[PDB]
Amino acid sequence: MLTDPIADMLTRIRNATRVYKESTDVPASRFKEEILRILAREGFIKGYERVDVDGKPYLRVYLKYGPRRQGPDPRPEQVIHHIRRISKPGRRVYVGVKEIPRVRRGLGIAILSTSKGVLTDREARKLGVGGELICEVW
Amino acid sequence: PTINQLVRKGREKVRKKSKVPALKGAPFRRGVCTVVRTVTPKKPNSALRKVAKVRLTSGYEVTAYIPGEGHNLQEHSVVLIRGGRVKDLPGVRYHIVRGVYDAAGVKDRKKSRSKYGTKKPKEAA
RNA sequence: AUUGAAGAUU
RNA sequence: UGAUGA
RNA sequence: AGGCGCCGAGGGUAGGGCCCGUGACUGGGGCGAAGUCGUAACAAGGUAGCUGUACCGGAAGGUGCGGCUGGAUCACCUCCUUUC
RNA sequence: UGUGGACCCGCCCCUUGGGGUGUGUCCAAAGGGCUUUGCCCGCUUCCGGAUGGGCCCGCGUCCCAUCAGCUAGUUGGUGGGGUAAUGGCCCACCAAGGCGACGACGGGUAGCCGGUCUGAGAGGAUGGCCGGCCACAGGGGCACUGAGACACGGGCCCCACUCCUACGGGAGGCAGCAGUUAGGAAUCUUCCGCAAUGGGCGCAAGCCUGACGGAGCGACGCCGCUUGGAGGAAGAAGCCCUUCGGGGUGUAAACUCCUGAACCCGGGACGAAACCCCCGACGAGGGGACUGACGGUACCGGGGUAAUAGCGCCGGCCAACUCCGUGCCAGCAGCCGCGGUAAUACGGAGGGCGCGAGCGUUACCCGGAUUCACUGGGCGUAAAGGGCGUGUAGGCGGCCUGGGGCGUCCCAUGUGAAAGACCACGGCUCAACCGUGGGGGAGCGUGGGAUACGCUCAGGCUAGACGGUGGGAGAGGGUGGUGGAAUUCCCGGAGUAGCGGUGAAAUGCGCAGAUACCGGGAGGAACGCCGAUGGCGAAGGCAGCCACCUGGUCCACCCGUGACGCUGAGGCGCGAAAGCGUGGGGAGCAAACCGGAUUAGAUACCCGGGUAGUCCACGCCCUAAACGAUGCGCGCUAGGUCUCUGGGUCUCCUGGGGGCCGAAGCUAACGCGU
Ligand SMILES: NC[C@@H]1O[C@H](O[C@H]2[C@@H](O)[C@H](O[C@@H]3[C@@H](O)[C@H](N)C[C@H](N)[C@H]3O[C@H]3O[C@H](CO)[C@@H](O)[C@H](O)[C@H]3N)O[C@@H]2CO)[C@H](N)[C@@H](O)[C@@H]1O
Ligand SMILES: [Mg+2]
Ligand SMILES: [Mg+2]
Ligand SMILES: [Mg+2]
Ligand SMILES: [Mg+2]
Repeated sequence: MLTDPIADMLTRIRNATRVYKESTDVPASRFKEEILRILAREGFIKGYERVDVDGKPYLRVYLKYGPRRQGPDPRPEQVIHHIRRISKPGRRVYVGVKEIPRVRRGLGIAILSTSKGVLTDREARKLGVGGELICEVW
Repeated sequence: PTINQLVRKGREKVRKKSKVPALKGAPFRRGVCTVVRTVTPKKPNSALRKVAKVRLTSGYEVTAYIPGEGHNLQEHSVVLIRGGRVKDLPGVRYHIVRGVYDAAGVKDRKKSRSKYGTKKPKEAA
């Protein structure tokens, strides 16, 4: 049935970038969108937009890389080095504000969902609230 | 295992076994001898190794090594036992403490004197 | 006696 | 079909 | 006061269940340089091996049935690779 | 006597038996001292406070499922009884219930915690001293008294022990301080004091206090200190090495000066100001006196002696090397391993490393061990995918909107005793030890708030799933029927001397005529070619042909339902071969077995026979190299080529199977790779 849609997205994304695709559809959900917004803003993706395919709502995700590279193996560095689900249907994961993780001494993000909406970790910390720890990303 | 699985069965504590029923934990036990046989080692080792059959305050009767140059033990000898396998002699897992009870210390012993149980000698000392 | 030394061999 | 211990 | 009664620690006889002991007789098992019989296995190990099962034999085993390749060598094959 | 309180009935407020009120009824007391008419210590009723407790409830609290069912006061009820008080706490009567895979019941083990040790942390381990709670006082019952006990030094009884006994009967209970004895590897003085603190009685003076404050024994632990300091040779002797030159112990000793642990003399504590008495007023406040176990100790001053070193280790891990001895011996040994005549590994010695009033050993706990993996592991060949399905509980659940706010998050607040821990500053000359102060803190309770995600309720969608219509391929299964080839036997023909079998043989069969050949018959079992690198099934597995009964599945159409999904502990079903039971069948094959060869032997390989069995029906068994040695579903991530089977606009395009090569990636490698 597809059991964790948000896992899915992270994975679709993880997969498309390692073969350096320009873009990936992922079937669209409001929540998925909210996570994408962060990705976009935090400068991990170029951007994203709604689209249809076979006339059902998707989300094209435009991915983003580094420059062509030095010697044998000219593959660009990845912008999204690591994108990992934390909370999962098997095991939900929640943090109080005092215990939100700091991803790769701040060079990374942790999307995290609160009752004040979906936020990066600094975002959440600032508005002094915690919630479901969605994924890390660096 | 899945996490549900760990919720269902959990992990299992690796709780493991003594090498030395000198029973009641006890760092030493008192026994009385029975045989003072000699034994051949195994492996690639050849020699005539000193051993006693010891009947213990544990209730237990077991074989123990008699370390050092030469002993003074026979049938009714009455001795303290300490644990320490021999390793060349499978089924020998306890040493006899030398210098306690009816086990003489090692006569003429200069170096690792504290094991072997031999008093500080007097020479130019 | 033989063997590096032994077991075995007279 | 066999070729003693280290 | 005294008496009788119920309850009641405990005890008895019958009946089961269960734990320790010791145990005549009895089954294998581990470990111990150079004892005995053969030679199953590892190379196609000299009958390819392993396997469940079933019978049989000092011993390893052997044989029956079915299965497996986790089998050597030679062929025909088609696949791949090779071009072109 | 009735301030009042108790109880019944009523009424009011309040809400489980909480307050209030009205009749009625019922219930108090003790005296003592005196600095004697006015005070002190007491007594009685009642309302409150304070402290201490009982009872109840949520959550948490070890091992075994090789313990799976348990339960008659059992579960509830109505009415009693009992208590300070709720309650099957107990009793009568009624009802038939309560509990359990979220682990009841049973077994094992165990006092629980504050803490402690360890760890980076999560965790593991633990509960000795100190503080808190519980339980017990030779073992087992039980009540009495009392505010309180069902009472360690109170009582009764039963039991086991010891003691006294005039044999009838009696006494007793160190898990209080010492101490004895036993067990054991092992654990202290039959000490000193009520001076302090605290406790009981007393108006007080006081008395009691093995609580306690000290001292004593034990390197058991922690901390502080000593066994000297500065000189002092190109460097004594001895000992050890030695290429015979020398090298080492070694500034180490000797020896010069200096200081002065111990020990001696002198002084000498704080800890103790209260109770009490006097003044005041028995108040506040002021004055006064008594009192030290530790102890002639600590500490201060004077004098003053060069005055203790041990244990472990030196193959690698692991810091530290040489000579003898020894010859797989004697021995070492945490693991790996040393020793067989040149041993840095044994024993000794010189020298060296390490620690030092200690050093080693053994036992035990955590560590390292991401080696039970939550943080943080794995299962193709290393240990590990269940033989396969079906689907029970359970776990998990697509897209949109709204309610609720259980999870989750936030603010406030209560709680989290002291000790300990951590930080500061203090007191013992330092430190150990101690004092004071500060700062953490999960968990839980209360109040308020948020609503993204999870949950739930209500609506909605069609991308998951299911269905409809139309088409397909298939050794998928079951039942009945039938076909030809071959083998065996039987009957007839013709026909003659061997056939068969092997490496070579022989056993065997043949003149009762076999082998080979032709014709007829019976029977059982298996299906050649097609046949594939092919297909079908969840697996096991499925192959002549025909009918019938029946399972799955693929494509197109985009028509219906509207998340109906995935997985699946247990259960149930299926499950090759061999084997079991009952009854059939029996051609060929063939364990066992009977022979022939072979061989050193041959309980085998080869050869001739042969029973079970192989076959059928029905019932069992439930195993396997039950294999892709690879659980099931879904999503995502280059391609090439071969192939089976659909559809299309038919070079090709597009589904669903089967293969190989191999992007990215993965893997210890081999490999794997829509
Ligand atoms: N170990 C389990 C089973 O034990 C058996 O092993 C036992 C005996 O069979 C085997 O015996 C061997 C013998 O096989 C070999 N052919 C001769 C040898 N002397 C024997 O040796 C044995 O016994 C001798 C006394 O003589 C002891 O010295 C020695 O420790 C032991 N290995 O030694 C084992 C006892 O030590 C199987 N042989 C063994 O392979 C199998 O695994
Ligand atoms: Mg050999
Ligand atoms: Mg040897
Ligand atoms: Mg592992
Ligand atoms: Mg394996």
